[PDB]
Amino acid sequence: DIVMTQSPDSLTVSLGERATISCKSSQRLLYSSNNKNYLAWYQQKPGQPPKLLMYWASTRESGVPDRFSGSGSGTDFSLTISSLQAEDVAVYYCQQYYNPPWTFGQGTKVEVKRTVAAPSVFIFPPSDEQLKSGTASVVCLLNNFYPREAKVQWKVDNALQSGNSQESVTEQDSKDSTYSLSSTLTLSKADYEKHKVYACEVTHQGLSSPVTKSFNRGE
Amino acid sequence: EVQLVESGGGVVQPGRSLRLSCAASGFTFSRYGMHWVRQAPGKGLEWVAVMSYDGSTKYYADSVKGRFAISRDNPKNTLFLQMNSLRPDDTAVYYCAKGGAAAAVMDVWGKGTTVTVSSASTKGPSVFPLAPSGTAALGCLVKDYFPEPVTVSWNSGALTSGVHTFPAVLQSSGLYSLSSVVTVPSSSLGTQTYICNVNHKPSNTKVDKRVEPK
Amino acid sequence: PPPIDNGDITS
Repeated sequence: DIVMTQSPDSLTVSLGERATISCKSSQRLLYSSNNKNYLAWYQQKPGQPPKLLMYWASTRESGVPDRFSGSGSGTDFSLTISSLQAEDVAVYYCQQYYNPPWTFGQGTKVEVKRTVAAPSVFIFPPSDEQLKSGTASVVCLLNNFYPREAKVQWKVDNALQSGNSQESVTEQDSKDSTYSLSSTLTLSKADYEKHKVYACEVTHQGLSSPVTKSFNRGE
Repeated sequence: EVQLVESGGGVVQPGRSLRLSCAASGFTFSRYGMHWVRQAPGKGLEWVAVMSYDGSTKYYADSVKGRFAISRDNPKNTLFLQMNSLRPDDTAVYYCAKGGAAAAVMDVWGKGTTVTVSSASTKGPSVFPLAPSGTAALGCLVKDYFPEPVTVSWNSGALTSGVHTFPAVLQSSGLYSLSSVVTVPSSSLGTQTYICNVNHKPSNTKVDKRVEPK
Repeated sequence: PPPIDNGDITS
């Protein structure tokens, strides 16, 4: 079984700069009899299925832009994106097809490095609909910031909440290169009704001091 | 153009079986070898199996050899995967893939079907508004479903710009929750309708919710 | 060892 190893695991590139992804095969992928390397590259943008970019090491698939170049021979291969564009954020996979089992490299994530941007923060109360089931979700949205690192602190009538929230973060946006994050606080219906002021406090590099969005239950 | 649509995913209890299908269109299915490839969530691609054009030749990953059987039906343009003795680590998106003319590569992929092996059964979601009130935000909260995935589109797909749909979070209850939001200018809040279309195919749940200020 | 011939996979 032929082992494919990629390097590095992750690249963070400035717009217009060069990304270089390396792929190393545990077995020579060159066939003496036809002088072709049985190596392919795939691109998988966030939330989408993989697309074939390259085969025979360097032959571009139809529709692949000419900022992508595949090269190498033998055991050592390379995928280069000259002059990276925002669209190109993805995970890239090399793959040998010299022989079964077809095997993939572990994947290399590519992201854009960009200017610092502060999140826009939005707070949502639970709907009246939800309450009828015994529980309440308060949602706090951190929109289009950079870099990825960010802090959400929930407060309920000035009490700092912990252990009762969960967060998730989108993959970097393909046009403005930002991230977004949703945080959900969970409360019993009875608890949500006993308190008034619900607040989402946000810390991030692009803000000089924490931002707090709030609502009073009952509006 | 070439299309591969996978089907048959959902949740299965440990130990049991599941059959996936792949409806191929837009090419002569009879002339091409076809693959199954899978991807655990947040993880890499893993080749599963392949069957040749006329069906006389197969190969399987060691991971699945003897457990899985690839087959195909040429007159009906359909590729199958019969999966047996499933375990939680078989949990993944399963992509159907067409072989290249060309070279033994996968030149076209389906979007995949999501397979989940766990000790929990199908449960449809409830949908709750994330209500608004320069730039305003609204959304829907798609709550307490299993297994993955749900999809959310806005205004039947007409509204894409400024849409963010977040990775589902697994709650302490073992049920998923997913949030989808869109940002629009605040003066546009009552100026047109914003409707989130939610689908949870394992439960046959289909919801259109209009979101509005109070 | 020779690579497998794509012709045995797709015609």
